Amino acid sequence: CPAPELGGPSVFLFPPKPKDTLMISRTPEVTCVVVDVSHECPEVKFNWYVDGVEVHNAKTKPREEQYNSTYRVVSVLTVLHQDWLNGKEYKCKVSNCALPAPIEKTISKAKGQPREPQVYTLPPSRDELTKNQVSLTCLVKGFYPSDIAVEWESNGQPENNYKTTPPVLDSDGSFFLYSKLTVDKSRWQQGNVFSCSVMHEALHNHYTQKSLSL
Amino acid sequence: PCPAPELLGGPSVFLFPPKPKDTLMISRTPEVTCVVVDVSHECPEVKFNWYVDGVEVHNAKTKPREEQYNSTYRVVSVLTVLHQDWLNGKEYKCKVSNCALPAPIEKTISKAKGQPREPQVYTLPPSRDELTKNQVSLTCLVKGFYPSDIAVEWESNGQPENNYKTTPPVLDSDGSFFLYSKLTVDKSRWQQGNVFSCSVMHEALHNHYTQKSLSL
Ligand SMILES: *[C@@H]1O[C@H](CO[C@@H]2O[C@@H](C)[C@@H](O)[C@@H](O)[C@@H]2O)[C@@H](O[C@@H]2O[C@H](CO)[C@@H](O[C@@H]3O[C@H](CO[C@H]4O[C@H](CO)[C@@H](O)[C@H](O)[C@@H]4O[C@@H]4O[C@H](CO)[C@@H](O[C@@H]5O[C@H](CO)[C@H](O)[C@H](O)[C@H]5O)[C@H](O)[C@H]4NC(C)=O)[C@@H](O)[C@H](O[C@H]4O[C@H](CO)[C@@H](O)[C@H](O)[C@@H]4O[C@@H]4O[C@H](CO)[C@@H](O)[C@H](O)[C@H]4NC(C)=O)[C@@H]3O)[C@H](O)[C@H]2NC(C)=O)[C@H](O)[C@H]1NC(C)=O
Ligand SMILES: *[C@@H]1O[C@H](CO[C@@H]2O[C@@H](C)[C@@H](O)[C@@H](O)[C@@H]2O)[C@@H](O[C@@H]2O[C@H](CO)[C@@H](O[C@@H]3O[C@H](CO[C@H]4O[C@H](CO)[C@@H](O)[C@H](O)[C@@H]4O[C@@H]4O[C@H](CO)[C@@H](O[C@@H]5O[C@H](CO)[C@H](O)[C@H](O)[C@H]5O)[C@H](O)[C@H]4NC(C)=O)[C@@H](O)[C@H](O[C@H]4O[C@H](CO)[C@@H](O)[C@H](O)[C@@H]4O[C@@H]4O[C@H](CO)[C@@H](O)[C@H](O)[C@H]4NC(C)=O)[C@@H]3O)[C@H](O)[C@H]2NC(C)=O)[C@H](O)[C@H]1NC(C)=O
Repeated sequence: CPAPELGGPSVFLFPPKPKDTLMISRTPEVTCVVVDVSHECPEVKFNWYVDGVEVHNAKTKPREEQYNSTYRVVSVLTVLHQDWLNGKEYKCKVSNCALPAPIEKTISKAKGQPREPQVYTLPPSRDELTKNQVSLTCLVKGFYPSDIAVEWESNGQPENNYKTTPPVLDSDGSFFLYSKLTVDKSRWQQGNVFSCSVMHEALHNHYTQKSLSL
Repeated sequence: PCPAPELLGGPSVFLFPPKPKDTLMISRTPEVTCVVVDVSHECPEVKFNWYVDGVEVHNAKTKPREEQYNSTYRVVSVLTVLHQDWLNGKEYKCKVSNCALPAPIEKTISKAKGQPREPQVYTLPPSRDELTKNQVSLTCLVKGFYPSDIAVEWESNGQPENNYKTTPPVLDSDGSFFLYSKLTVDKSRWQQGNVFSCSVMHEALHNHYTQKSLSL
């Protein structure tokens, strides 16, 4: 597919996954994505800075050919958990020949007092017990920033059949969301215990669990 | 299919659907709004053609171009649509012509395709643990609806209760959508026993409207 352009290409910069910054064990990554990379000029150069200090541990993924006859070059910067949580600024400077001037883009965590999420499990409506599957609701509210991970389990095994809304801005400038775990109605009435797990900066050990059962 | 060639020196087109509530209530007026921005001073003249299922229509209302502070014009055309045409999945095409374009820009919009699915509406009282706080969360779960166009509201004694927030529709595993709406009320107003109603407006409901009540 022919679709050339000229500045040159666009840069997009993405933060780490909430979960990855909140557990020491995980590897949080800031990601600099370059699109609209031409063929006459498909080599890409990356500079990375942490609070204006250059760092060199960036890894560049191999080019991936796009439907519209452009290239997509991605550079991945592993970050220190506490750096990201302490609000350090990450700069991705992109040099390509189609750019007279380097493109600089900067991201950091949302600013301001972290706020503890309140976690409340809600059993199915009596009206839903007619169906063969029921809705186990986890309300998470009062949290800031919006960065959060929600998970579900029973007998310390991950429940797979859940969906979680994105965070929504509340009137107080806090965030809330809802996570819906869908189970066979029998499992509910049989009285199996279900856990809603929430990971967030403003929790002790960055973790809480509210249990739910008949 | 490959996309039509775009250019920066030329204008841009944005085409906006009716509001969900506007198509579901015969008393309201649903509209499709075609907005052209970045119209150059040197080519200010804008031509709109409108098509319903590729059949040109003539009843659209076009407003005088109005200058922005960045020294480009923004031009708007409004097509009133018949409620039953939108809900019967008709395709609304805006065609925009300008000397700064190699060819006219075409944009299309319609209700998302597929068999409508009735929303199930379930009210959930505040958690035991939330009763220690001064304000409590009245929860309205709406699941199994298609398409994602829906309106949700709250009320008590037939008076709108406005201290609520509603999640976007979320794609569910069965290809249907769900959302939650959170109404926030003083714990007092819940404990005295006042009655709160969660209202859902959707295509696949009888008369496009249901209500599920909630109280102590
Ligand atoms: C040529 O084609 C390519 C691609 O074509 C594609 O394939 C074909 C078949 C089609 O299907 C086509 O539609 C496809 O896209 C075109 O490339 C695109 O270029 C545009 C820019 O023009 C990019 O648009 C931006 O998208 C941003 C979000 O992108 C993510 O989400 C989408 C899904 O919706 C994905 O497609 C992307 O890949 C991104 O996905 C994310 O990628 C991250 C990096 O890996 C992931 O995070 C990482 O995840 C990994 C593992 O997954 C690790 O955990 C890492 O730790 C972690 O970092 C992330 O999970 C993943 N997320 C998701 C959601 O999946 C938008 O942010 C951005 O919006 C801004 O900019 C727009 C203007 O350009 C503007 O209109 C918007 O309003 C918004 O503007 C901003 O608004 C904010 C306020 O919110 C302001 O603060 C900002 O200042 C403001 N910015 C600006 C600039 O004004 C863009 O919309 C598009 O993503 C990109 N696609 C890809 C794949 O790269 C190319 O354009 C074509 N060329 C031409 C000329 O046509
Ligand atoms: C010069 O200025 C002009 C004008 O700006 C103004 O003046 C300047 C000086 C400033 O003061 C500025 O603050 C002023 O606003 C600039 O014009 C802008 O151009 C940009 C594009 O460059 C437009 O950006 C798009 O915005 C869309 C959202 O638009 C609405 O929402 C914003 C607020 O978020 C409003 O400000 C807009 O006015 C729009 O508002 C809507 O208006 C509708 C029409 O009236 C309303 O609907 C109707 O409402 C009535 C009642 O009111 C009835 O209900 C009718 O029934 C109903 O139809 C509606 O209420 C209202 N909405 C809201 C929420 O208020 C974005 O949608 C759009 O995004 C798409 O495209 C991007 C790429 O361009 C992409 O990144 C996005 O992801 C998204 O991509 C699309 O995704 C969709 C699905 O999501 C797909 O269909 C497509 O595949 C895909 N498209 C593409 C192209 O790939 C853009 O971000 C901006 O709207 C516009 N402003 C205005 C006011 O017109 C101009 O840029 C300046 N020029 C220069 C060079 O600087």
